[PDB]
Amino acid sequence: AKGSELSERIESFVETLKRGGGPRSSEEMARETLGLLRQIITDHRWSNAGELMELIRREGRRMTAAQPSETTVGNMVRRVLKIIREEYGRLHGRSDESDQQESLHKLLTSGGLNEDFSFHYAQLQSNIIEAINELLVELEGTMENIAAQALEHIHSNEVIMTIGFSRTVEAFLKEAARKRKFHVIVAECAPFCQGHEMAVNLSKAGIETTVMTDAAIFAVMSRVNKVIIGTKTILANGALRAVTGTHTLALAAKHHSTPLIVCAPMFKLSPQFPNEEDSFHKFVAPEEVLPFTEGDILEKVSVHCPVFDYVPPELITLFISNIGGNAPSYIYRLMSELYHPDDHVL
Amino acid sequence: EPPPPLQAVLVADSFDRRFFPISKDQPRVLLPLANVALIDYTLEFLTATGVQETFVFCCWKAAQIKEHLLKSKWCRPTSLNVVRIITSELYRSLGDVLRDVDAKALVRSDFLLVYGDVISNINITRALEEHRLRRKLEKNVSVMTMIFKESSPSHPTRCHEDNVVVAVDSTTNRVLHFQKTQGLRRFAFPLSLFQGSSDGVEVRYDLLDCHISICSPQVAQLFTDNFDYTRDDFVRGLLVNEEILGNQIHMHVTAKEYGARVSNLHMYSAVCADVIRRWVYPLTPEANFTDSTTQSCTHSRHNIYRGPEVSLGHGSILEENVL
Amino acid sequence: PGLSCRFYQHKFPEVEDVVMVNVRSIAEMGAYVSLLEYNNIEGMILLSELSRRRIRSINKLIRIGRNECVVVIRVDKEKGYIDLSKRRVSPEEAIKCEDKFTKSKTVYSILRHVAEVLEYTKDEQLESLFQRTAWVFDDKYKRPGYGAYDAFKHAVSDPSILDSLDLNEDEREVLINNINRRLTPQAVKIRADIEVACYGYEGIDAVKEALRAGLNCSTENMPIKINLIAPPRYVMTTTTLERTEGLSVLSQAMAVIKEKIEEKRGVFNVQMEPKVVT
Amino acid sequence: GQPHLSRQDLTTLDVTKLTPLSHEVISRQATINIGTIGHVAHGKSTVVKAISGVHTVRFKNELERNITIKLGYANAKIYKLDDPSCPRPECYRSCGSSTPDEFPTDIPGTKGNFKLVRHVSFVDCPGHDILMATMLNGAAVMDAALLLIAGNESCPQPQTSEHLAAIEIMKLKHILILQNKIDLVKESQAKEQYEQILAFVQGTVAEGAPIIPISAQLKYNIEVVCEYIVKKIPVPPRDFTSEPRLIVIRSFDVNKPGCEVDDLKGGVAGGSILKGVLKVGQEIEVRPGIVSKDSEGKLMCKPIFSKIVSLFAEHNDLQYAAPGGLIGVGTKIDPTLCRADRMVGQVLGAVGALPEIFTELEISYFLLRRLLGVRTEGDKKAAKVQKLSKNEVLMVNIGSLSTGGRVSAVKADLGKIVLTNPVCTEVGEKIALSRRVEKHWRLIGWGQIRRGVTIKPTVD
Repeated sequence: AKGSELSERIESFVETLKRGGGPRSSEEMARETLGLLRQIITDHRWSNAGELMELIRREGRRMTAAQPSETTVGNMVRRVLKIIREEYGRLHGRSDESDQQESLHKLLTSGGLNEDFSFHYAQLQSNIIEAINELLVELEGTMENIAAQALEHIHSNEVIMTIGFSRTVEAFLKEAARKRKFHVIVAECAPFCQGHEMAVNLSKAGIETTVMTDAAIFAVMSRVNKVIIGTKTILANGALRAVTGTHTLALAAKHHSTPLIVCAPMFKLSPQFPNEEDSFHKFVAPEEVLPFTEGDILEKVSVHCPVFDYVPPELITLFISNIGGNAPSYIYRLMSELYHPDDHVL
Repeated sequence: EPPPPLQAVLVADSFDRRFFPISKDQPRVLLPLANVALIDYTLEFLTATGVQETFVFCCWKAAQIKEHLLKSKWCRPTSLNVVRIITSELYRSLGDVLRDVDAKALVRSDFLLVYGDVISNINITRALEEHRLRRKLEKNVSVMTMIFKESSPSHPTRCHEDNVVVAVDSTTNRVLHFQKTQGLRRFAFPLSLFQGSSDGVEVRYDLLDCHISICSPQVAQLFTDNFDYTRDDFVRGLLVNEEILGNQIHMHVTAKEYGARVSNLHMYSAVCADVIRRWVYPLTPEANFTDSTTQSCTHSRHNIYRGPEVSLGHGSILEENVL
Repeated sequence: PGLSCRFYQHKFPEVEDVVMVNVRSIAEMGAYVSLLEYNNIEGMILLSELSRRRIRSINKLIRIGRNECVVVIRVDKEKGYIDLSKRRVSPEEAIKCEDKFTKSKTVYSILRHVAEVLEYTKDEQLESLFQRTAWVFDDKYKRPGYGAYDAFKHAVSDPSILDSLDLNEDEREVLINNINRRLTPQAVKIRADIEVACYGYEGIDAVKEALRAGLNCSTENMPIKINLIAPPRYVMTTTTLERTEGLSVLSQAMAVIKEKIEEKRGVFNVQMEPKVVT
Repeated sequence: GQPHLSRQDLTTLDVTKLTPLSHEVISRQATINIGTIGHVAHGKSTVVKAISGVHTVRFKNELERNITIKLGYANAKIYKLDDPSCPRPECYRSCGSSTPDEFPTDIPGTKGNFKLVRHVSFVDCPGHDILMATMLNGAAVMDAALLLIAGNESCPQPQTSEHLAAIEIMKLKHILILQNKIDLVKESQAKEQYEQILAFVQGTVAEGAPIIPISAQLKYNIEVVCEYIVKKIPVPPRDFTSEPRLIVIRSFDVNKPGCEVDDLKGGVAGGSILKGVLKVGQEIEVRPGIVSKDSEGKLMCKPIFSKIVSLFAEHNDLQYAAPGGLIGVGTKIDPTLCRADRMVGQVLGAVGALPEIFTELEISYFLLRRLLGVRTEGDKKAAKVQKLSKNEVLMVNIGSLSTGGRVSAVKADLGKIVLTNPVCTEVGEKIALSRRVEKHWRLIGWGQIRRGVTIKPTVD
């Protein structure tokens, strides 16, 4: 019953991550990961917090290795680990938290920490489940919270440039368009021309929208007042793992000193630095770039189709999340209060 | 009346000597392509496309095939694709396998017919839906849907041995004539194709044979009735005898998905090159779709896949497409 | 029209009483909500009583237009102030509150439809109707909300409960009609697909005997029907207003069919287990 | 079980007294077989339709298998008018098998009630599978022939030589020639066509045969055909005393979808009876029954034991069945084993009175070298018959029992044939061979079963 269904659901989730993913959005990915972790906490037998953390880490390692580019799963796993740590520290008699967990000059000078998760508390599970339910409730409204800040960053008759299809950015722009008039220019983001769809929906809302290929980004940037983009991942230093062609857009914006605003929720923040790991880009089949019907020309030509682009934090002006606006220089703090440094490597 | 779970008939024996003498000590379906056996590629394709029951028919070196399959990912209780291995020493052709399928009444509805050396990432849902709709509109008329891939005739994955030319009614994607162009310099098409369809009789030479079929049980019934029948014999006999029996063969052409059959060493080299260069994504060497600890690797620049515990000498250069 | 009435008799809730509310506005001290079970009276979910952990913005956990289960922590009938807490609500209490609210809303919908049929135009008429029918059961069973729904459920199959009321002829007729229309349990169909075949000398006789042996295991109020789909695959179908024992009865009907057919050197298999078909 | 026909009683039944002209048997089922060796588009089917009316077939499958091989049958009752005033052949009349044994005259022949005389069955095949069906086994496939030549063309048409070669190879001594489609033919044209016909059949088996001109579409001179069936065609000798045997040709699952449990029926197996009489309630064995393979892939056969629930002959219900037509035995076998003609190629007989089950045969074949009665137009090698080769799939036709076979070895003239499915036969039986020339199976020789590999029928 418990195991026979939990293991089956874990296998189904891992297999879906490995091959496809469907039309699932990032919010859906986070919600399903949170449900999986909640069922793991409830169903599996763990005595103390240490065993529960080890089991959660073991499941999260497999879930992450299923698809490294899907960082939302790892983000949710680390969020649950931090929640477990916070609840255990609250029940272990440590008074205030979320400050001594992170390495700090003041904490280092005035003492330290000696972690121990061996003790057993019967009320730990209920507290953890309540915290996870709060996390899910916050997820149900993060998009609305982000969209509610639309009128504070768009003025009348403004030209806004966007790339790809981002549902968060679409909701942001649609909320802004209710009281304001502005012109949106969408780059198609080849080869997966999702921007086309982004242009259709914005056209159904009455927004004056324009479609153009990625080759015209620099040419049109001279007449663009603001840039609003989504992202797939926000790295620990404020960098972006966005759709391909976003680095070029950021460079073009930096040339004209056009502000670049990233509308991304809290669960897209990943504590992984862009050191290396050779697992950043996601290379899909080269059928999208060069068709198979080319012929013998394909036997001596190396075709590469990266999906994601790395945007350094220097080219980003502002991060708009469900908690408000932040500079890329503050992202580190949002790391420390969301994830524990010991949980960075699952 | 929902259709039963999709089933597949996998033929683990090629029933020819196209890999002699390499096949003297190893079955073709166990030859490693990019360090992964071909039957693993076929089983992964079947599982991904949504096949819930698979019948693997092994004749040549069936013991080795069974031993490899039992340790595979698809013979685990957690697998949604139940693999059942049927072995017999009286198999000499695909006709024998299909006659035994009919005798055992294994399949009740449309199933997938593939060989054990087919590398593909094709999702068969659209073709299966078209096949079911055709069989619903016209009862027991269309009996088989072959899967083809758009390609240029000059592509390296098109050997002269397996090259085919198809005369097709483009309005309904119905195969009217099927021919093999091995050793030919002038392709002849009977005028009887131009009888009913006065507009679309497209002669296509741009179709690459993926050797994947969606077959109704009528295919097995006809193989039993015509005991002298390979798949090409069945197709030719069905197209010739359309007057006596009103059966039809249709085709589905995919352009964005990869599919090929490793039927010789030239095709083996071409398919391995395509696999290394991510043409069959997500079936890439680093994806570890076989779920094996010894077949994991990291994918660096220039399609260079490096496994664990690999020592590289000083000054060594891996240019590109190296696993 | 805009006819409305309290779900219960008492006009105000009590402390430590989980209630259903609808968030209406966001303020400084907390979220201004309306109590759904008490004719939409104003209440405030305090910002302090919102989460056990520290919370930076009320919008993190509160969305306008979303229902909530909150425990009352302070009532001032004079000023009209009701203070609600979300932190103190346990998940089991939330489930109980949801079930109670569903039952009370069903009863309220029944009574409102009755009033609309009777062309009631003022809230006083609806309050009187609630006094006659629902709250009488509520304070007879000493269980607000639960009692009225339980008494209404006791009807349909037993209209003897609805005669001690002081209703009129039209009121009683309309109440009976609405309760039977919106409260009569429906019938679910349970279907299973099995395989029965005999390759011995008995042949079709053994299969028919096993099928009839499994067919006779049917309760009078619950018929069991067995039909051929296509040999050796047959279908067993039943229609029952209640489902669990129907699934169970199909289960050991399959068991006895299997036992009988295997007694006669037959072969038995199950294609699809009993399942509720729409 | 059906009114207005002669009563059949098992208690008042004796096998020794039974004769092909018995009134009780003829009243319900055909007793003699007259194969029609004609050609499509020449009235081959139209003649049979005119003679025997229009059939409906009690049981039919949704999918027809081996339609180009199936040996179709058509029953026709032929009656004689007892009034001497009515001139011949108008006294002889053909009708369906559902008619009562006597009906009043429908013509002004000054009274006289028609009386049943004989019941015939037309063995018609869409091709020439009749040839190797009956060419060496003999059995009781038929004892007459109906050679058909149309009138619009000029004898001999390129489709006639094969028919005459067939008539010769079948060793049939009783042949009647029916000149069809002569209605739109001048008298001189008909006379010269008859002269050409007699020149073509000169020195052949069709020497002393009628050349009766008929019109199938307008039903002209059919009574002459009935008269020559009565007189020219002799009564064949049949053996009603031995244990019954039936070669299964058809097989149906009669249970309609969504039927009640009490309405379930067994498997109806149509077939042809060779020697003996089948009785309702008789224990029967069908061989090789269930053929399966072991885990390693070893053939095993379990004969199916059952009881005759009922017997059918076209639309008539029988109590005892005798050779001379297509009899459908409704039995107690599960419909799973008898659905969609899945029992074709099995022998159904009395318990313990069936031949041995063979998987391989060692035959002494005499290979033909040119197709019988074929005009070699242009391609001289097209009509040539190549020698037997290894791994070649032939079509072994032991009587009405069709089965495939792969030639495994040939030494000088002893060929080993590995049958696709095991079949019931005995050592020393006459078999024939066929080869897929193009779009068809054509006879290429015959032989004798010198030896063979047998399989022990496991019984539980």
